[PDB]
Amino acid sequence: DTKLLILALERLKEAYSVKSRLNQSQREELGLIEQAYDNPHEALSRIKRHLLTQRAFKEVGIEFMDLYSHLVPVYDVEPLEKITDAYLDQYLWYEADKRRLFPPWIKPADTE
Amino acid sequence: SSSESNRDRRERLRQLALPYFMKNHLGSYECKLCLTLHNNEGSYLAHTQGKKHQTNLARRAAKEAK
Amino acid sequence: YLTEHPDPNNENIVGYNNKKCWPRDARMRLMKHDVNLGRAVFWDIKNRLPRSVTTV
Amino acid sequence: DHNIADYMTAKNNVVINYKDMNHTNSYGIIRGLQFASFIVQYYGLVMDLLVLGLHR
Amino acid sequence: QEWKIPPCISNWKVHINENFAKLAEAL
Amino acid sequence: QLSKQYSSRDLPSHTKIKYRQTTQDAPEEVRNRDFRRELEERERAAAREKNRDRWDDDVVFKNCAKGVDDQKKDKRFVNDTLRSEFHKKFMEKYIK
Amino acid sequence: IKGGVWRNTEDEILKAAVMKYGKNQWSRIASLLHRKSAKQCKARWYEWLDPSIKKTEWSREEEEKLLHLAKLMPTQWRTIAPIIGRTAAQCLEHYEFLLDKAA
Amino acid sequence: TMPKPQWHPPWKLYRVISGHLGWVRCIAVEPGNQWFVTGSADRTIKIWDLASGKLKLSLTGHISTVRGVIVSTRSPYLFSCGEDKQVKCWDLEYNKVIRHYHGHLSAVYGLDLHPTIDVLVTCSRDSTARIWDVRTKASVHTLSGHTNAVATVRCQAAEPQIITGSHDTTIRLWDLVAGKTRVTLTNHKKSVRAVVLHPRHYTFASGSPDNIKQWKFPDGSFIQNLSGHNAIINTLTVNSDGVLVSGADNGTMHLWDWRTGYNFQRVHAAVQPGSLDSESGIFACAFDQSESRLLTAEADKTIKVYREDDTAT
Amino acid sequence: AKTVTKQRVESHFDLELRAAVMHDILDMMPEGIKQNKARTILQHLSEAWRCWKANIPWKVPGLPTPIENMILRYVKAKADWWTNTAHYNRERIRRGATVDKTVCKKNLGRL
Amino acid sequence: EVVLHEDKKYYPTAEEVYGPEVETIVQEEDTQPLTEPIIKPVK
Amino acid sequence: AIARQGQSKDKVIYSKYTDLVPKEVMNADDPDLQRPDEEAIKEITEKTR
Ligand SMILES: [Zn+2]
Repeated sequence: DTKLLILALERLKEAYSVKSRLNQSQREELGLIEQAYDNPHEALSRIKRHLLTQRAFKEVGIEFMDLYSHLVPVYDVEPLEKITDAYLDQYLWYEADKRRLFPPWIKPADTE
Repeated sequence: SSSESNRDRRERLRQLALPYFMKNHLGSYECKLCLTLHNNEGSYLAHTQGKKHQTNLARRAAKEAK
Repeated sequence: YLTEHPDPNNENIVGYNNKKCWPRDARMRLMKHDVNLGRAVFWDIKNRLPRSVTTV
Repeated sequence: DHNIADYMTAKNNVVINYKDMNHTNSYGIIRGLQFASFIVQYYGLVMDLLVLGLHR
Repeated sequence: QEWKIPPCISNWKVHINENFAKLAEAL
Repeated sequence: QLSKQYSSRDLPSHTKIKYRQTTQDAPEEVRNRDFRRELEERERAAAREKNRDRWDDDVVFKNCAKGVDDQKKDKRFVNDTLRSEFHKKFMEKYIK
Repeated sequence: IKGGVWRNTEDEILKAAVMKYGKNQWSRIASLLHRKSAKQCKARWYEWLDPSIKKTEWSREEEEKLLHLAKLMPTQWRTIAPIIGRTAAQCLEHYEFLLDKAA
Repeated sequence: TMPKPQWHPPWKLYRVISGHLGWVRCIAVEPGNQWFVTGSADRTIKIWDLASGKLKLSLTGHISTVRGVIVSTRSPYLFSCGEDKQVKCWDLEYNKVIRHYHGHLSAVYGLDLHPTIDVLVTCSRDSTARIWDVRTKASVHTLSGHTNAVATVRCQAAEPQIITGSHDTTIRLWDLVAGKTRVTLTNHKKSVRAVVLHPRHYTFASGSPDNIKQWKFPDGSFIQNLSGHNAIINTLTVNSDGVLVSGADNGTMHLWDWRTGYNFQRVHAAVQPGSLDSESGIFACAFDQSESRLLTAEADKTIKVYREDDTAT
Repeated sequence: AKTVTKQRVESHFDLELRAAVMHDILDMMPEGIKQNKARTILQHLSEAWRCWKANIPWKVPGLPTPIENMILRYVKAKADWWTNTAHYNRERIRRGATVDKTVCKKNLGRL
Repeated sequence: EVVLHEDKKYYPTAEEVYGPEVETIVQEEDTQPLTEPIIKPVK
Repeated sequence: AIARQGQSKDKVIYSKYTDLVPKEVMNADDPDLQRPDEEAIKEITEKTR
C-alpha cells in the first residue's frame, strides 16, 4: 500500500514541480499531498473510507488547452478526490497487470 | 492592513442585515434583550440570529403585554 | 458488400483516400478489385460495431 | 469489487462548471479522472472482443 | 396595465424516459 | 470659414464616370426589351438543364447499416445558430 | 488547512453575504469569511444553506420514487437528486437509511 | 371602391432560396433582369441569378451589416451602405470598390440614385441625409431636418426630388438644389419606415405601423388612407399594374390595389426549416423588371420568390 | 467622421444594436406615452444575452409577447454574429495567419 | 423505436413547411467565380 | 400670422384646420397631377447642374 500511495503522490507532485507562486487551490493541493507523506496510514484509511462510502463528489472545473488546431479538454478536481482517485488508479493498474487482465494487443504498453 | 478591512466590513454587514443589537461604551456588540455580549457583531448577530434570543424577546413580549 | 451496396458507375474510387505525401510510384494505385476489396473490408469491420456503442 | 465499481462510476456523474455555466454529466465519461485510463482500456477491450470475435 | 414592464433587476449587474427502466431491469 | 486642412483620402481618384455601354446594358436597350418573355424562356431553359442533370459465424449484431441513406440534414438550412448543421460541424471539429 | 467544520457564525454571515452580493459572485463572499474558499462557499450554498433545499422527512411517494430510480440508474446521485427534488447527499443518506432500517 | 375594383390575380410562393448566414436586409434588381442582389448582416453582398436562383457571386468588404443596395442604371455600379457608416461604390466591371463616400456620423440606413443627374442620396441614424456627388465623392448638400433617424429615402426627377421619412414620424420633402424642405407632413403617429413612388400617377405612399397613406404631388395633399394590416411595416413596393405590397416585421405581407386600398390578398409565410417562429417577417422586397416576380428578404435568412398565379379566377 | 476599426468593432456592433432595437421598438411598441421601459427593455436585452451566453433558458414571468419575441429575435441575431465570428477566427488561427494576443484567448472562451 | 442524438430531427423538412407549389432551393457557394464580370464591357 | 412671423410671406406654413382635412379623388388623371414635363425638367436640371 505504501508503495502505491507513494507513487501516486509523486505523480501529483510532478505537475507542479517547476512551482511558481501558483495559487490558492494549488496551494491547498501541495499542502495536502505534503500532509499525506507525514501520516500515510491516515491517508490510506481515509481513502478506503471514501471508496467504501461516498457516492457524491464536488464540481469539476473545465478549461480548454489550445493546440491551435483541435482544443483539448482539461479537468480540475479538488485535491482530496485527486489523491483518492490517484491511489485508486495505481492500485487498479497494479492488480490488473498482476492478473493479466489486458491481452497483449492493447499497446500503449509499459514494455515498449 | 487587510485585517483591519475585515473588521470594518463585518460590522457594516451586520448593520445592514440588522432593533435590539447595539454597541456599548466599549466596542463590543450587545443584545439588549438577552444581555449577551458578542465578540463580533456577526458572531453576536448569529446569537441575535439564534432561536434562544428569539424566545427571550417573545417571553419579554408576553411579560410586557400582561 | 456489392450485394448490399452496388456501384454500377464505379464511384467507389471517387472518395477513396490515398496518402499524397509519397511520390506517385509509391502512392497507391486505383483498381476495381483493389478499391472494392478495401471498401468491402472497412464495411465488414463497421458492421461488427453497433452504432449506438461506437462507430467508424 | 462492487464497491470499487460504484465509486468509479459514481465519479463520472458530477457537475461541470465553467464561470457562469453549470451542468450535470449523466452520460459521457470524464477523461480527466485519475483512473479514467483503466476505464478506457477495459471498455476498449470489450469492443475489441466485438471486433475480433471471441474465437479469434 | 398590460404595458407594465417587469423591472429587469439583474442577476448579473426536468423529465426522464421510461426506457431506462427496461434497460436497467434487462441488465 | 473654410479650413485649409486636407487629407490623403480626399484627393482626386476616378474622376471619370464609367457610363454603361450598349453591350454592357445601356438604358436604351432596357426600355425596348420585353423582359417577361426573356425571363420565361431563360427559366424554361434552366428547368430543362435541371431535368437533363437529373464466416464470422459469431457476432453480436446483424446489419445495422440497412436503410441508412445519409439523410437530408445538409440540405436543410436552419435559421438557428446553434442548430445549424454548419455549427454542428464546427463544434465537432474544434472541441476535442 | 483551510478545510474544517462549518460554524453558525460563518453560516449566518454566508446568508447575509449571499443576500447582499448575489449568487454569481463567490470570490467576493469568500473574501469576508476566514478559513474558507470560494468553491467551498458556493458548494456550501447549493448543497445545504440554500432555502430552496427541502429539509424534512421523506413522504411515501418520495421513498417509492427514490428507490425505483436508484434501481433504475445505479450509483448516479446527481442525476436522481433533481428528479425527486432533494439534495444528492440527503437522498444518499436517506437511501442508506432505507437499506439500514430495512434490515 | 368604385365598382368592386380592378381584379388582380393572387400570388403564390414559387421558390425559396437559402444561403445567407445573417438576415437579408436588402434586395435590388439589375436593369436587365439578369441578376438580383442582396445585402446582409453576414456582411456580404450576394448576387443571384434571377432565373435559376443560383448564387453567382459573393462580395466582401463591408465591415458591418449591409443595409442598402442599389444598382445603377446608367453606370455599372453598385452602391451599398451599411451600419458601418460607409457607403461604397463598387465597379462591377472588376468587382471591386472604386470609391467610398465618407461622412455620416452613424449607421446609414438608406440610399438612392437620382435617375438622370448622377447624384447619390443617403439616410442616416444621425438624422441627416446627404446628397453626394457620385463623381467627386462630395457632400453636395446636407439635409438637416428630422429629429430622429432617417429611415427610407426616395429620389425622383420631377418636383420634390427627395422624399424622405424618419423614425420621428414626419416626412420632409426636399428641394434638391436648395437642400431645404418644401413640405412637412406629420400625419403618421409612429415611425415612417417606408415610402414608395408610383411609376405613373405622380403620387407617393408612406407606411407606418399604424397605417399607410398615399399622397398627391407636390406638396403632399392627403389623398387616401389604406388601413388594414398592423405591424411594424418595413416595405412598400409598387408595380406598374397598381399592385402595392406591404411587408412587415411579423412576417405578414399584404397586397393592395393602389387605387382603392382594396387589400386583395394576405400572405403569411412559413419560416425556414430551422429557425424560430419569432424570426419572421420581411425586411424588404422587390419586383423584377417584368413585374412578374416578387422577391422577399427575410429574417429567416432566406429569399423567397413569389409568382403570380396563372389559373387565378 | 471616425472610421469603424478593429478596436471599435465590438463596441460598434453593440452600439448600433442598442440603437436598432431602441428606434425600432420605441417607434414600434409604444403608447406608454411617458417613457416606456427604454432603460428597462435594454436591460432585458443584456440580461437575455448573458443568459444565452450561460446557456440558461430565460423566461420572464410577466411580459408582453411582442417584447419577448422582439428580444428573442435580436438576441438570436447577435448570437449568429458572435458565433459566425468565432468560426471564422478559428479558421484564421488554424491556418496560422493571425498573431494576436487577445483574439486567441477570446476565441478560446467562445468555443 | 429510438433515435440517437447523432440524428434526431428538429424542424420539418425545408420543403414541407412551405408546401409543394413553391420551389425551395438552398444556394450556398456561388457560380460564375468572381474574375467574371457582372456587366461585361464592350470591345 | 403668428407662425409666419419669423419667415417671409413667400414661404408657406400650414396652420388652419382646413389644411389638415382630406380632399378626395381627382380621377384617373387630371392636368392637376403630372410631372412638370420633359422640357421643364430639362430646364431645371440644366440650371441646377
Ligand atoms: Zn440575545
